[PDB]
Amino acid sequence: RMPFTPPYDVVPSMRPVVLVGPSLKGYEVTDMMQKALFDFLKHRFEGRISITRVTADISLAKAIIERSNTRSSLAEVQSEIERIFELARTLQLVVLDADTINHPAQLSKTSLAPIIVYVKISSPKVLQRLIKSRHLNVQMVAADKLAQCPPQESFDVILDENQLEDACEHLADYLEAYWKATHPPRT
Amino acid sequence: RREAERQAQAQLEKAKTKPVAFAVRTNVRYSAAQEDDVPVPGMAISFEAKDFLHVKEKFNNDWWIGRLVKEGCEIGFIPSPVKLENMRLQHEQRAK
Ligand SMILES: [Cl-]
Repeated sequence: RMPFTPPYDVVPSMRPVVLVGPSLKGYEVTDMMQKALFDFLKHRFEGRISITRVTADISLAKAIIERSNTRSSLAEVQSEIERIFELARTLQLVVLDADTINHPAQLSKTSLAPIIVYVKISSPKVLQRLIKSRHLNVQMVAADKLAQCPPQESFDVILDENQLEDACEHLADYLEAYWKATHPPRT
Repeated sequence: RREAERQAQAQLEKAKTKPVAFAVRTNVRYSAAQEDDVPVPGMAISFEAKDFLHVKEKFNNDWWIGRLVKEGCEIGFIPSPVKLENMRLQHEQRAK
């Protein structure tokens, strides 16, 4: 009429960190800005962090057998999900360099419960200039889709700082607070 | 007798040093009340929908041991799915 079940979902013991933005992965502007952040985490959280590449399409994670319509099989994706869970088992920070994920809606219906970090260039004109100083339309469209997300519910952390060092310190502070929450006293 | 509370409190103290077995994200809330008959009164873990819990071990069919993933939160008793469902059933019966 008018358009109005298990109580618990099992998720990794440490929520995996996934970076999205400023635009599409696979292209220089995004790949360089994300690489700087990964580089920073590796050394700021040395001994407490595992950063791992995920090439499989983990957007596909959740009587005809369900199969993927792309090159990334549901069986390969399931194996990668299991590997991510195992990485998190001992409560190290897990960061994923996940090739296929450019928008938080892509992980919304999975069991991964990521910490989504939005690496944001708040001005489109600034983004257009960065790109052209180094396919433009697909990149601008991607950044605009991110800019349309309801920010509070879509992202766990938004890094809109012009200065890399300030973005890095903001990310570090958030992850330090998560470390404390979980521990009671491009690549 | 409340020897039972003492044993429950001992199992809780022993779990402080055990590893996290698994984690869950909640799809419902639980707001603990005295009448839920928590193994050690005062030690239930309440939570809201979309909270994360770290679970260490099973206490019995009604209760797990673990903590809310939140700074300053400590180990206590988490309702099992069986217990959540029986509370939901009881409430829907009494509201009717
Ligand atoms: Cl009731």
